[PDB]
Order: sequence, then structure tokens, then C-alpha cells
Amino acid sequence: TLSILVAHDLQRVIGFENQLPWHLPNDLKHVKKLSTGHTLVMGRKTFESIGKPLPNRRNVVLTSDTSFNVEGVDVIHSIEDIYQLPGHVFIFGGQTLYEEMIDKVDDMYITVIEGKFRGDTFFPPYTFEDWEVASSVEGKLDEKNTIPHTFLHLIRK
Ligand SMILES: NC(=O)C1=CN([C@@H]2O[C@H](COP(=O)(O)OP(=O)(O)OC[C@H]3O[C@@H](n4cnc5c(N)ncnc54)[C@H](OP(=O)(O)O)[C@@H]3O)[C@@H](O)[C@H]2O)C=CC1
Ligand SMILES: COc1cc(Cc2cnc(N)nc2N)c2c(c1OC)O[C@H](C1CC1)C=C2
Repeated sequence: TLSILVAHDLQRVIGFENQLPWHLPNDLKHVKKLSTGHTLVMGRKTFESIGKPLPNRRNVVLTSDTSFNVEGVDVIHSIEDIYQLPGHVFIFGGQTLYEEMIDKVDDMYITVIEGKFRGDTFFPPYTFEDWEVASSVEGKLDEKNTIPHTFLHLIRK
């Protein structure tokens, strides 16, 4: 499969200043569960945000810098290179990946962060007319996960 994996807020904010706008450990645990043993493709800037490869899956960074060679990352330099990767590939961020990728992906794992944050980066507007809810499961709140949130899984209709 080829999937978006993204958390966005009530106005589709994903990012602020090259970071997530929220602290929400449940969602990062969700990312882990979903992606472990599989492949991430991210934009260069998102890679700079996580700063190192994530363990126990394959990490692929899309970048135009051909001098890019990082330990345990695989570089690619075009959108097209994605479509040849073996297996279940998650588009992992960021704003520009999502824009390039959203009409190409089979499905999307979105966490809707039921808040309104300040962002400088956004997820593309989409329409549920295009997208079928295979599941919708509320996140559980606790002291350390204090923002309401819903795990959507959308298949393209
Ligand atoms: N909420 C969420 O689920 C997530 C949010 N984010 C957020 O997203 C924001 C980052 O978004 P954005 O600024 O768009 O950054 P991106 O992470 O999408 O990276 C952009 C970079 O990726 C490379 N790139 C993208 N497309 C291509 C292409 N087609 N060919 C060659 N290179 C390409 C370029 O690298 P180069 O300049 O080296 O050529 C470009 O500068 C941050 O705010 C971050 O916090 C990130 C992940 C998840
Ligand atoms: C933009 O920054 C991040 C993006 C992301 C990507 C990301 C986060 N949340 C969601 N829902 N989708 C995503 N694609 C993550 C993230 C980020 O900050 C560290 O943290 C952890 C990694 C191990 C450290 C997980 C994710």
C-alpha cells in the first residue's frame, strides 16, 4: 500500500516552525504501531525535525541535495522514486510531501487533533466525498494526553 500518515488540527494545521504544534504521546505511539517494520518517505525538512532515522523501519528522505548521505537513511530525489519502493510505504511529512502525494495515495491515516493551534504549515484541503471512513476511533485522554483527538483511517472512494 501507499499511505499518508499525518496529524492535523481543526483547521488542518500540521506544523509550526519545523515542529509539531502539540505534545501528544499517544499519537507518536500511533505512528510507531503503524509504521514499524515498514517504510517512511519524508521531505528533507521533516527529516531535519526528527533528526535521526527512526528504528526498526526503513527511512527514505526526498531531497534535491545530491550530497546527502546519512547513516541508515535512503535518499531519493524525485516523487517518482517512491512508487518503486517495496511494500507498505507511509508518507510521513511534511506539508510539501502531502501536497505532492495526496492524489496518489491509496489511503490516509489522519489524527484529527480537535484543537486550533498556530501553524505555518498545513495539510491540503480534502473532501469526504472522495474518502471513505474505514474506521474512526477516539483517542483516550489522560493527564499526559490532554487534547481531544480521533484516529481516522480513510480509503479513497
Ligand atoms: N503534523 C504532522 O503529522 C507532520 C507535520 N510536519 C510538519 O511539516 C512541516 C514541514 O513541511 P515542509 O516545510 O513542506 O517540509 P518537508 O518536510 O515537506 O520538506 C521539504 C523538502 O523536501 C524536499 N523535497 C520535497 N519534494 C521534493 C521533490 N519533489 N523533489 C526533490 N526534493 C523534494 C526538498 O528538500 P531540499 O531543499 O533538500 O531539496 C524540500 O525542501 C513542519 O512544520 C513539520 O513540523 C511534518 C511531519 C508530520
Ligand atoms: C515534525 O516533527 C515530527 C513529525 C513526526 C511525524 C508524524 C507525527 N504524527 C503523525 N500523526 N504523523 C506523522 N507523520 C513525528 C515526530 C516529530 O517530532 C519529533 O516525532 C516522532 C518521531 C520519533 C521522533 C513521531 C513522529
